[PDB]
Amino acid sequence: SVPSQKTYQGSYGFRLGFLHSGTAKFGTCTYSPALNKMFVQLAKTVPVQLYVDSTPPPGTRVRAMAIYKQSQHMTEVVRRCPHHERSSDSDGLAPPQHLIRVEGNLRAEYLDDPNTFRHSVVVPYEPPEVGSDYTTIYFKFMCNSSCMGGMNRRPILVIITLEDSSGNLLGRDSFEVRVCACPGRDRRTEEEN
Ligand SMILES: [Zn+2]
Repeated sequence: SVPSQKTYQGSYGFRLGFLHSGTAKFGTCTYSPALNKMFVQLAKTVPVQLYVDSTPPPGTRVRAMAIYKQSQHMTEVVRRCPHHERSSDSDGLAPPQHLIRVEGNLRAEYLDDPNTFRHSVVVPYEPPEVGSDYTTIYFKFMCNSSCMGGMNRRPILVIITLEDSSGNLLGRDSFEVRVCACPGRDRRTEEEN
């Protein structure tokens, strides 16, 4: 039951943006508009902006979930590699098995789908700060794209869904991600083609 990656702006005109780096330090991440792909370093904070034409209702939620981009790997759950999963770096908030974490949000839910077993993280939707037209969410990717036993060099797509309090779909957008040692080098290389 591979999750959908169909872009859907929906009633609120939901879409992502990667124009503002916020507190992310230079060299830790870079986004390629041409490839709609974010390149980031292991465990470094990466800001992603949410935009809506109209503010959604109370109880609206934002979910982030990763899936493999390639057809032959889509049915496989994206998870932490064996090596990083057994590492002791977290107390008990974000499960060691989850690739994606949200940073700086006291209301993050780390979920494991009871049927598909897929991992995702959800936070309540919050409107932009006064004076801004976007909402920033900081993510952290806990494995390198090259991690053996994990992503194992396979490209992934991060799907962001806007949902109501019951889980109904309100909007969807996505972007490819590569977790690597030098985001800029890989972005330049991939843009060559
Ligand atoms: Zn790993």
